[PDB]
Amino acid sequence: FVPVLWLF
Amino acid sequence: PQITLWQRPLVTIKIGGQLKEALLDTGADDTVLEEMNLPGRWKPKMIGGIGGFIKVRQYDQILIEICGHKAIGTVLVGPTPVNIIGRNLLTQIGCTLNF
Amino acid sequence: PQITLWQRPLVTIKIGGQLKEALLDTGADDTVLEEMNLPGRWKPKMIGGIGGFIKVRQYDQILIEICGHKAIGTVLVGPTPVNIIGRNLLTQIGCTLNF
Ligand SMILES: [Mg+2]
Repeated sequence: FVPVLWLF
Repeated sequence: PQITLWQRPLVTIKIGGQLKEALLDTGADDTVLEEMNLPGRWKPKMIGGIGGFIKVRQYDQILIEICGHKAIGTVLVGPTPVNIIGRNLLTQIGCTLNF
Repeated sequence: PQITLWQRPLVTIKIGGQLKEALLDTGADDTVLEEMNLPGRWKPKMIGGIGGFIKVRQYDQILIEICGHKAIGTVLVGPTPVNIIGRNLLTQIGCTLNF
């Protein structure tokens, strides 16, 4: 979950 | 406030009188918010992620209130699953990291 | 230290004897690092991004130094465009958000 990489 | 990081740093924000939940994100240059109706004009923009880009609408000079702090700044509106408060607004409220 | 957000909060990290730069990201649950030769056991993991999935290697119980502070936790290694230190390690160095 890394919003700035668009990974959730 | 002082916020520990054992949980997601989710806060309530006020934007156009509406209350929404958002994540204080020191890693984000920009503030990115879920689909909503902001008034006035916008500019088309692209934000990169893993394996591609997301289309968003950039609105300038938007008032956002966060834990009593009133920030005015640029927001990107798009199909983000989570509202992200980025450094452009975090600096306006005096936010620092400390360890 | 106190890290301000006028610039990206990029700091020096050391992992597997190598120095790199990484972003302190309060919005990230997890820590994701660029491809890298790291010794030891790992587990394969998949993550769904915009255009598709990426495969990464999950390393648990890894020692990492972040801006001088030693921390132990999980790191994911793969094709990320930026090194991200997430909350799983930020808590371990005693990092707080303050405004
Ligand atoms: Mg440093």
